[PDB]
Amino acid sequence: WLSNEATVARTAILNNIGADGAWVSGADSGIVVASPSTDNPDYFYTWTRDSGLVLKTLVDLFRNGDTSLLSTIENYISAQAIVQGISNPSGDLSSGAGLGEPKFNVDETAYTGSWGRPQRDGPALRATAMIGFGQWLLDNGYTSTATDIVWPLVRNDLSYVAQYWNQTGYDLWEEVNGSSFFTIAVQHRALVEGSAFATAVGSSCSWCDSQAPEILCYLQSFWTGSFILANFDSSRSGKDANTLLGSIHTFDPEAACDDSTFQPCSPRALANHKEVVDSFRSIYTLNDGLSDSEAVAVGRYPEDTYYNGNPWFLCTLAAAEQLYDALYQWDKQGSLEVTDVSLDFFKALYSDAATGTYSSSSSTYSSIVDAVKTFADGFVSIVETHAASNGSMSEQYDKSDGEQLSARDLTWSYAALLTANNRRNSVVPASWGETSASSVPGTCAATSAIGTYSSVTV
Ligand SMILES: *[C@@H]1O[C@H](CO)[C@@H](O[C@@H]2O[C@H](CO)[C@@H](O[C@@H]3O[C@H](CO[C@H]4O[C@H](CO)[C@@H](O)[C@H](O[C@H]5O[C@H](CO)[C@@H](O)[C@H](O)[C@@H]5O)[C@@H]4O)[C@@H](O)[C@H](O[C@H]4O[C@H](CO)[C@@H](O)[C@H](O)[C@@H]4O[C@H]4O[C@H](CO)[C@@H](O)[C@H](O)[C@@H]4O[C@H]4O[C@H](CO)[C@@H](O)[C@H](O)[C@@H]4O)[C@@H]3O)[C@H](O)[C@H]2NC(C)=O)[C@H](O)[C@H]1NC(C)=O
Ligand SMILES: *[C@@H]1O[C@H](CO)[C@@H](O[C@@H]2O[C@H](CO)[C@@H](O[C@@H]3O[C@H](CO)[C@@H](O)[C@H](O[C@H]4O[C@H](CO)[C@@H](O)[C@H](O)[C@@H]4O)[C@@H]3O)[C@H](O)[C@H]2NC(C)=O)[C@H](O)[C@H]1NC(C)=O
Ligand SMILES: *[C@H]1O[C@H](CO)[C@@H](O)[C@H](O)[C@@H]1O
Ligand SMILES: *[C@H]1O[C@H](CO)[C@@H](O)[C@H](O)[C@@H]1O
Ligand SMILES: *[C@H]1O[C@H](CO)[C@@H](O)[C@H](O)[C@@H]1O
Ligand SMILES: *[C@H]1O[C@H](CO)[C@@H](O)[C@H](O)[C@@H]1O
Ligand SMILES: *[C@H]1O[C@H](CO)[C@@H](O)[C@H](O)[C@@H]1O
Ligand SMILES: *[C@H]1O[C@H](CO)[C@@H](O)[C@H](O)[C@@H]1O
Ligand SMILES: *[C@H]1O[C@H](CO)[C@@H](O)[C@H](O)[C@@H]1O
Repeated sequence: WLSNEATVARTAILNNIGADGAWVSGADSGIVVASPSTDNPDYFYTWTRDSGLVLKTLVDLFRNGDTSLLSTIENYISAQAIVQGISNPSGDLSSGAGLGEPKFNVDETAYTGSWGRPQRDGPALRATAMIGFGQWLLDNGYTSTATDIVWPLVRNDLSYVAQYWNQTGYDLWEEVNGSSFFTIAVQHRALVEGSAFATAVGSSCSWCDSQAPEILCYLQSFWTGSFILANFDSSRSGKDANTLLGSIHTFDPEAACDDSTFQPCSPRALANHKEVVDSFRSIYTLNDGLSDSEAVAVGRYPEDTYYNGNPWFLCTLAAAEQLYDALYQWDKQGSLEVTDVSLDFFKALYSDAATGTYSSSSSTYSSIVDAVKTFADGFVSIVETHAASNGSMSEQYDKSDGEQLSARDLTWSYAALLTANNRRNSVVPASWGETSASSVPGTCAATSAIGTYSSVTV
């Protein structure tokens, strides 16, 4: 099913991208629409986050050999030159504040209604998407495109992150004003790979270099001692697919099981995995009768009331993806570790789990990775059960009966499927430099640095 579903996923995404995507007539060239739904709910807009996550996926597929995605990527780049310059209710380009705008109309005009703005993850995610393509351009002799177009676009977004990271905004769910794990994690990543891109184009990013370790320093605060807190400050539990998404979208296939960057196989992210997934076990009738060793439908956070509070396709896929990422890392390392922090995670899947280090050649490793693989597959199977017979995936599936609800054909659901399927196949993205960006400063500073903002014309 995964193979055929991935086929539908690629084409479905393109159907949601302007100008010629079949489901989104009216959308400009290179504009990713979140869903073709214009009513109940109205998702016929372009979000900087959704577009950036979708484009990262496309760039990764393109770089792995899917070369026909070229014009789609190029079109996105062109669109973003325009989008960055749209004065909007978050602000303008000159001050940088405009880059924090969550969403835009599909014809590249400001969305003027009230909204949970700014959302500071956007510029980080766009930079991350663009950098990947900048890397490819350099590798294939397109130096002028990488240096004159991609870099200046990236430079605006890196400047935004360095200047504004230490300010409150809304989370990825657009609901909680504060400071959010997912946002901080992806911002840290963006500054690190952004600095390396700057060097590669014969430039520099001094604001990237000074701010990255401070963002990482702050990121440590999200560890509660048993899971990763989603937001400061909230009276929710803080258990949130937010933190699964933070881990998988900052996964570096070169990384060890680093707690400081909450890598998928780190004891912190594994402990968090169990806490987040477990929060959905009792609250959905869809999960009735399943035991703690079995996968379940996963929503956003247990307190969610959006459409009554339901499982989400992308959140269930994130639970699978972190595990596939852990499997890849454990295999690359040639070992797996059970710690006091991660013991409960392991014990639920393998009853005889005990603290220690088990070699890939070893017997214990085999039993654990087998259980982990089956568990991860369990999440994908639930997704497969609730996708339409033609492969369509909405935003949500029903907490009681698994019927699809909210926005139909959610682009981000398709991207999540493609990434989850890839990691299951041991297909991993380019490294982002985590191996020399996991050192936490002794003392954290509430600070910023100033870059440069300049309008790009393509
Ligand atoms: C697998 O099979 C699936 C089943 O067939 C299939 O899903 C279907 O896909 C088609 C598209 O080919 C959808 O058709 C659209 O239906 C719109 C109205 O849908 C409502 O009513 C339906 C009938 O009762 C319901 O089924 C439907 O429920 C679904 O959606 C809910 C909300 O998201 C969701 O909660 C449900 O679970 C369920 O999924 C829903 O309630 C209809 O409005 C729309 O017409 C537009 O688009 C046509 C072309 O796509 C144009 O011909 C037409 O003129 C309309 O165009 C306007 O809107 C477009 C964007 O959507 C723009 O591009 C156009 O330019 C134009 O925009 C103007 O107008 C806008 C306001 O109207 C305005 O905002 C703009 O500014 C501009 O002025 C279309 O016919 C169908 O709904 C899907 N059915 C289901 C069950 O989901 C799926 O695609 C298949 N999957 C694969 C992988 O192949
Ligand atoms: C801008 O950057 C600064 C510097 O990084 C950053 O300051 C830090 O904020 C965090 C989060 O508020 C602080 O950590 C807190 O410390 C207080 C006081 O001791 C604790 O009560 C808090 O406990 C909560 O979180 C714990 C997990 O860390 C949970 O276990 C617990 O139950 C509570 O939920 C919390 O640890 C940190 O001390 C400061 N550091 C400094 C140097 O001030 C600031 O938040 C950033 N602001 C924005 C908007 O980005
Ligand atoms: C993460 O990165 C730091 C340096 O920033 C290393 O010292 C650490 O071992 C890990 O690779
Ligand atoms: C690892 O590196 C960071 C800076 O990247 C330092 O703050 C830390 O003290 C250690 O040298
Ligand atoms: C925040 O604080 C740091 C010092 O830790 C400065 O480098 C920066 O300019 C800002 O004032
Ligand atoms: C970000 O904020 C710091 C204060 O910590 C300033 O020094 C800096 O100029 C930038 O505005
Ligand atoms: C800042 O940089 C941009 C992108 O290169 C230019 O278009 C602008 O004129 C300014 O120099
Ligand atoms: C940079 O910003 C300017 C001013 O909004 C635009 O004219 C340009 O197209 C780019 O977006
Ligand atoms: C790119 O260059 C054009 C000039 O053609 C400017 O108008 C725009 O603001 C952007 O800097």
